[PDB]
Amino acid sequence: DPLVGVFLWGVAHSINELSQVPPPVMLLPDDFKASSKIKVNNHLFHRENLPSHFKFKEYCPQVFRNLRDRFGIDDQDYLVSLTRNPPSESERFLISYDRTLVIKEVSSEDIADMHSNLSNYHQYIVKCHGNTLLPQFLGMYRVSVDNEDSYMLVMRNMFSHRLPVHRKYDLKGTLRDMDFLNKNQKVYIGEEEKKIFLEKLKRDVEFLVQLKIMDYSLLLGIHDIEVYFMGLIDILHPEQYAKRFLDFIT
Amino acid sequence: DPLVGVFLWGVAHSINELSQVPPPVMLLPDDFKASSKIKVNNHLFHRENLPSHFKFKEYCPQVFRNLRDRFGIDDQDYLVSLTRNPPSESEFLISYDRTLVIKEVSSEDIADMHSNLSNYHQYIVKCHGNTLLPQFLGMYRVSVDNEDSYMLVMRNMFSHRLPVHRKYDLKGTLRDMDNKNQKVYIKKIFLEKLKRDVEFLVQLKIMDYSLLLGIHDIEVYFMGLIDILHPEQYAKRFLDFIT
Repeated sequence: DPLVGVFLWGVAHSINELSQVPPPVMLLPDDFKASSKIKVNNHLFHRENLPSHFKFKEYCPQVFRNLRDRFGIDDQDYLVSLTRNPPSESERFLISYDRTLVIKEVSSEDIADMHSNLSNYHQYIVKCHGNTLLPQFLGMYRVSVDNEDSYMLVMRNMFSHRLPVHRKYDLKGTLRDMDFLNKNQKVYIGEEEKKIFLEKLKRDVEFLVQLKIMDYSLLLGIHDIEVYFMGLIDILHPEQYAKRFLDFIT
Repeated sequence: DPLVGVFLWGVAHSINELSQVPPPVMLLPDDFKASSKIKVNNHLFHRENLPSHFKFKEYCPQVFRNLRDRFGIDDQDYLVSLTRNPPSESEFLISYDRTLVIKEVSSEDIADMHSNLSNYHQYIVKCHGNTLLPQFLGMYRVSVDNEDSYMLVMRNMFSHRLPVHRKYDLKGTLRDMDNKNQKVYIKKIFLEKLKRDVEFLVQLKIMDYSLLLGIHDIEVYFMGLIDILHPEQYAKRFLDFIT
């Protein structure tokens, strides 16, 4: 597949030309308008993998990089754990070979709103220090292949790269939260450790609030031996259905 | 330095891009009509070193890929010496190693070169890439600021160590007219090359072409056919004159 092969190509090129770039301490406006696009034209050259003609572009190269740092994520690893190897197809979900990250295909508009919520996003990243149940966003690119566009999003996988999920629902208010009734879900893992979680949950959704962020769901998984994996997923009146959520997951 | 500095970006990019494409078993004719261009444009990204609106064109990657390995120059070697350190200019831009030369040439200068590659390369295979001709190690065109500029990299006919004290420009900066009683003593070998090289250089009907002379005071003499860009006529003036 070109596109996925173009993707990586781009991930590497940029991340290595980015490295050659000193990180600013303070994100200026222009950095949120900043971009990086390459066009690759080959007549009778390469073609062993990536199309003779393609395009690539990373959005806010410094903005999402700065988030990577905020996400305690080194770029060398981010690359090696991205390019060293091919990913697997899922569902346009794509688990890294490391199974540490999640590549999802997105829409032309989704990116924009991303670019819109963007300036707000990092504000929260810094303040709460990138630990929320929210999806950690590190990668946002666009892969054109023979006049074909496709934007992808790269984030940390909520599930474990190692411990396999045997149970997994999408809590709202792969069976959805409508079949979680009769089974009698377990609202107990520990008062203390649960508090911290419940803490995040409330603030994270107070944040979604301020953006007018439409209907969102929560992904909870389990790895029985039982381990759990949980965080909001579908983050792309609200106040009315909102008090349904935190309460529903309660 | 905008274009020059844009030059190395592509050079590296290429050398670092070529490194992944498996070298073929036989170079095909269409290869001689191949090219690989890169159009880079970022909005509000960097400025500190490289322009925001540059482009890069590497001409016939494989062939020069081959004409390099054939001239005994590892792409890394070729790479590091051409880019690792800012190049110095001369009367071109002699690399920082004093190993490589990067001359500029007009778009027309190039047009000939695309002819020159076909025969020039097959020749080079035959003679095992060791003539008294220039070693075309690469050909590129870095267009910076809507201004195309054609660069062509070759091996410094001189040595990065032994410095010249005297250079002659023998046809048929002292030229061939300049009595100081040259030194012709040390030969059949170097004559092996000049005899066939021109033989080939004439095959393409090629007009006037000089011979470079080098000298070093510590006998060190660096010479070879340079200006490779009627055939029999002034040909027999040269070999004979340089005899």
